[PDB]
Amino acid sequence: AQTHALSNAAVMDLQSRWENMPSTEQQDIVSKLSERQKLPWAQLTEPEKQAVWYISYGEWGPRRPVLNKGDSSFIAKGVAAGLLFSVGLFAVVRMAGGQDAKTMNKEWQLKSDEYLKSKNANPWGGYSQVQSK
Amino acid sequence: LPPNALKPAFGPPDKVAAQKFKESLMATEKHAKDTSNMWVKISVWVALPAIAL
Amino acid sequence: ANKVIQLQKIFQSSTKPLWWRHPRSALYLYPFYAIFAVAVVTPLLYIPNAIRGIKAKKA
Amino acid sequence: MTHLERSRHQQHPFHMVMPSPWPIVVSFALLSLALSTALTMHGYIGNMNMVYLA
Amino acid sequence: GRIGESWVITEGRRLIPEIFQWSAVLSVCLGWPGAVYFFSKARKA
Amino acid sequence: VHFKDGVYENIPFKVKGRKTPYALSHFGFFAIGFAVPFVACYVQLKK
Amino acid sequence: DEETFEEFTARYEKEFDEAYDLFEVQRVLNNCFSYDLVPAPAVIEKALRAARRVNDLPTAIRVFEALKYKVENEDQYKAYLDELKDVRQELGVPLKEELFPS
Amino acid sequence: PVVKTAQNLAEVNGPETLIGPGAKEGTVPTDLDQETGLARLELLGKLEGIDVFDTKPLDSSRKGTMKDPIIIESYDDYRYVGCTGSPAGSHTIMWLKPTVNEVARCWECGSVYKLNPVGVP
Amino acid sequence: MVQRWLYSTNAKDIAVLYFMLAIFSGMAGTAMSLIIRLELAAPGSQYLHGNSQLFNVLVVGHAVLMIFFLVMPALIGGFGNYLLPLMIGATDTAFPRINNIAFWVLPMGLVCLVTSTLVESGAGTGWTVYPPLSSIQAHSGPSVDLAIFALHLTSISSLLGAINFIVTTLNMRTNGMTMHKLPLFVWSIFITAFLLLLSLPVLSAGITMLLLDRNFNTSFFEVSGGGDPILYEHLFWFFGHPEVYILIIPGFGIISHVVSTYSKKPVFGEISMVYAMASIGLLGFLVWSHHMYIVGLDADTRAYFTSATMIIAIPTGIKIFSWLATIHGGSIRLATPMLYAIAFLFLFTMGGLTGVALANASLDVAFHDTYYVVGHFHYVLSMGAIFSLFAGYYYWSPQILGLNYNEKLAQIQFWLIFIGANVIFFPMHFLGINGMPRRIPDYPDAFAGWNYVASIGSFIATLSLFLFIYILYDQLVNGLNNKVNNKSVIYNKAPDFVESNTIFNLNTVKSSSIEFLLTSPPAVHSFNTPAVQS
Ligand code: HEA
Ligand code: HEA
Ligand SMILES: CCCCCCCCCCCCCCCC(=O)OC[C@H](COP(=O)([O-])OCC[N+](C)(C)C)OC(=O)CCCCCCCCCCCCCCC
Ligand SMILES: [Cu+2]
Repeated sequence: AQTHALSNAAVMDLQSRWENMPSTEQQDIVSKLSERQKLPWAQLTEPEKQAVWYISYGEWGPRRPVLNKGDSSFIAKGVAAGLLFSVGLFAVVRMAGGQDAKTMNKEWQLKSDEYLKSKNANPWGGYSQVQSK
Repeated sequence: LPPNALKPAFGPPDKVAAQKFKESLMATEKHAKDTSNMWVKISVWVALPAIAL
Repeated sequence: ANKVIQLQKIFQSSTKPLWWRHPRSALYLYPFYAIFAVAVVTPLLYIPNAIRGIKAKKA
Repeated sequence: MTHLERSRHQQHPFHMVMPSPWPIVVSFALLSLALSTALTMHGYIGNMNMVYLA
Repeated sequence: GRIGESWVITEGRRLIPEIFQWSAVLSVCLGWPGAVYFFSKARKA
Repeated sequence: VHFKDGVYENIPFKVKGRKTPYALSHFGFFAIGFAVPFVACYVQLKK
Repeated sequence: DEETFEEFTARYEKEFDEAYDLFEVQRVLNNCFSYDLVPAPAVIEKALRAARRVNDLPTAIRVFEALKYKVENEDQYKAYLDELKDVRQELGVPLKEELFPS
Repeated sequence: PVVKTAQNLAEVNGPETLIGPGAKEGTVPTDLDQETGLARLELLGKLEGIDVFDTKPLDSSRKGTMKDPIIIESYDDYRYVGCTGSPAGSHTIMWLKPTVNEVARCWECGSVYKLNPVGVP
Repeated sequence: MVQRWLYSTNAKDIAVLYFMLAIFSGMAGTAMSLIIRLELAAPGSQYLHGNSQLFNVLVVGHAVLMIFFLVMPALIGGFGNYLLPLMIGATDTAFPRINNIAFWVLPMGLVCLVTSTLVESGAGTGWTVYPPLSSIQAHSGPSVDLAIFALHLTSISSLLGAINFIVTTLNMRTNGMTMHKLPLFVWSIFITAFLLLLSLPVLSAGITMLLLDRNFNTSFFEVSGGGDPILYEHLFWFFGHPEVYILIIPGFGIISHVVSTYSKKPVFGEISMVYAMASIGLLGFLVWSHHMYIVGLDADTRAYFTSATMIIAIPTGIKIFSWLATIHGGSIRLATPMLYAIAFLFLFTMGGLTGVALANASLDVAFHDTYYVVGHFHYVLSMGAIFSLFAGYYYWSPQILGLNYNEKLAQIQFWLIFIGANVIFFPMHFLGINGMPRRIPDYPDAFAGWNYVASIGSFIATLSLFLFIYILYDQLVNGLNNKVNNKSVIYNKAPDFVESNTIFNLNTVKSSSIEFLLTSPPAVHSFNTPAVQS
């Protein structure tokens, strides 16, 4: 019946949390808002303009971005956990396998670089090839 | 005569496309027959004696 | 010929598989594959069962 | 009646083909032939008649 | 009426942070192998 | 072929049935996948 | 690329002339903002008049925000100031002084 | 049960009910009623002036407003038809999803479409 | 399930079978390459005590399954038969028995490879089958014959798939679609069909003569009789070079589609890009012997081949500029398929330019048959196959099956697999530039740390794949619960920032692909009346 100055709990509820209220009074409130909008503006009050802007602009549903309200923190935590799990699994499997190599030890590398100096190989480079204990 | 409530898939009317398609079919058949006869004639004329030689 | 239209009508009336053309041949060929191929592929892995297990571990 | 059936079978030149076992049987035949030839040319059994039957 | 820019002001103030950030990104992406080389006993250190 | 709703028939799975809560089949998929590498390693050598 | 503004401008006013509802208004507004062509104050006034005809002030809020930030335009301001004040005080659609301090 | 002449396309019931009588020896039968399959439905039609699978585009020139929305004939519940502007190719290739109850619009083209199916029981 | 699945004749019901086979093969191959990398972490027999033939057979299986058994059924077969007939609007593809026989001819290839690896003989001649190493002189046993039959059946399946694609595209295309407005992915798959058609017979014949040489006590290419294997290696390279384009071009099509839809703008001169792919496909045959600079052919031939390679490089750069213009000046939503596309356009481009540098006639003296070439092709294989498959899955999965996926899980998965792939494949170029050999279970003690970092990256990648299969499980089990809540995005298209959300209810999913305008997957024989474009 073209109610005037709809100053009730509905407008503050709409501006505070829209998705929370159970998607049933939405039709009634938008119908009332449009019915008011049929008549000339006559300087709409703050809650009504805020409500229609909130309904029409977004920040909900379709306008909700792929990035949520802080799930990037979850993404970072998950990727950190994934790296930690991968490195731990590789460490434990390599420990289980063990090492059975008779080189990479210091004496082999020192003898190798001694022979390299004797034969004068790679003078303008790195004579040290150890890479391990 | 099967029933049809509104239309029996009439589609486009009987335009000049019917005789165009008939002419295309007869032209294709005549072309095939003519090329077969001409190839047979040129084969029996020159190609077959050359092949035999 | 004198049997094409009648056979087509019978096939349309009786929408059944096997196409009605070679039922005896199908019944002859169905068990042959199971009898032959399975019994010839079982040795392929049955015989090397004792052969399998060559670790060839060296230290 | 004619229009609906013409539209439903016109652009559909593919029959409602039954559960035809042709692909599985032909694949089975090729695999049997391949493994039989591999086992016969160089393997444990030099049988020739049954691979010919395959 | 050429209000404000004078392209140079906003141009520099906007690209300089971006080019610095990209240079830092490339420096990290080239120094992580360098970080591995430093951390590993490359010189028995 | 027109008797399927178009929801879960596109996968050879079945929610209904206590034989497998999509866990026995998923573990079996891991098993059949990890068969070839480990058996290939094991047949001529150790894991 | 050597394209006249007058033809597309007149197309815009002609489209807004028969604005039965908000759908064609929205599509034509999106098309106008699709080009690099910065809308003239005349087409903006025509768009606001059509929005008044279809009675949706939030559409006016959206278009005002778009005019405020559509392209850098070397960060021109006084052009935006006049292009907003003329259409604010031509008839009166008070919307900008509310969403900003909220 | 027996051969059917099927001279007219409005007297054939059952696609497989017609095979097409032929000739064993003598002269070749004419390509009118001797074809196996639904090929006769198109070949005899195009012999008499009936085409199959029309490629004629809809009224691209008409904008299809609410007063006179364009009409597409499709007895199915749904349809996949759209607009490409007034000329052949003007804007991005696009199509709509018309339905029996409500309507759809071409967005940037603004061409309102409507689904018009034939009457069904 | 046998009555409808094992005996299917539907492209709709066979695309999912293709996908399942592809994912199973991919996960098995990743585990097996995990084994390969793990035994190569340090010099010595850390995990493979002797039997280098076993390592060689493992390498052959890895390469063969990656090339012919994993990616070919996925984007060529699996994506083609579920996208091309759907985009056309035809109810069903022509003669689906071709698709069924192409599908069912795969698995015995897998069983023959597994039983060939099981026996002591094995196929340890590399994925290449260059003679006489694959003949009875060196490698005996049925393993070679089993691998030959496996490649033959894969080739037959690929040929049948190309047959179906060609006939569907050319004979029963919808009236609305024409030559001048045909989309990009179907053009890509059609050009790939041309290349596959013109490439399969040479491999078929050459490998048939190799089998005949192994059997008939003869030798056409082996020296035992006067033959030369160089001719067969020309034939094999003539087949192989179009193969990478075959596996990369549908990737180009899908990447073009996803960037065009995610930029909210149309394509940038579709005629130019389709000309680019056509030129690539036509020019792929001019470098038949560009991979074999090592012999020492005439300088004019080498110059001609390097000129052909530098000519081939141009359309790829033009197409890259085309994507760059497509993404330029458009709205951007940072959704995961866009992340895959960006990773592609970066790393694939870097790999391709490195290959262009390598394409020099005289530069094979330091890089050919080394770790540099493996670092080269691993780049492009990962970008155009792995990431392209991930993008296609995360881009059509919500509609082709109706089941959504966790966006957070997708993001973490992309990050993990991207960093793993980078840290795996980057050091391989440093190994190659030194001049290290290839296909050796044991290596000198110079580049141990690079092998260790490759191993840890491989573990990261396999953990990422485990997370990915868990994501598949979660999507298959909790799609309904994920749709209702905010765990995933239900509209890949956010409304334009001029329009209200209430009008958006009628504007849910609008793009340039028909299957997106479809509802939940209907019955197989859908599309009662073909679509018409005005
Ligand atoms: C699909 C192509 C593909 C893929 C994914 C891979 C994956 C990997 N490859 Fe391989 N490789 C080849 C194609 C591929 N490779 C080819 C053709 C050869 C030739 C053999 C030769 O040169 O002689 C080869 C050879 C080859 C060698 C040569 C070994 C030797 O010299 O003998 C090495 C080792 O250096 C190696 C390493 C790796 C590693 C660490 C991965 C890791 O990335 C593994 C971890 C996996 C990934 C990070 C990708 C995920 C894979 C999937 C399947 C995802 C599943 C889901 C979908 C598919 C949707 N590869
Ligand atoms: C996905 C598969 C794939 C793809 C897409 C490619 C793409 C390319 N490849 Fe590669 N290649 C392989 C897979 C692939 N390759 C495999 C498996 C081998 C065998 C390894 C083995 O034998 O073990 C191989 C081997 C190989 C060799 C020989 C190395 C060897 O194996 O010993 C060479 C060099 O001639 C080469 C070059 C190229 C080039 C120039 C491209 C280009 O087409 C890349 C296209 C992209 C670009 C070129 C980017 C566009 C560039 C610009 C932005 C313009 C800049 C340049 C100009 C001015 C035009 N490839
Ligand atoms: C050699 C390997 C090194 C490895 C070093 C690893 C460092 C640790 C990981 C850092 C990864 C950076 C991205 C983190 C993910 C993320 O959420 O980024 C966005 C956040 C935004 O903030 P938020 O995390 O959402 O929290 C908001 C809190 N409110 C708003 C309520 C006050 O914004 C931020 O997180 C800050 C902005 C990101 C700037 C990136 C550039 C780099 C400089 C960062 C400087 C601060 C952080 C580092 C300090 C030591
Ligand atoms: Cu090549």
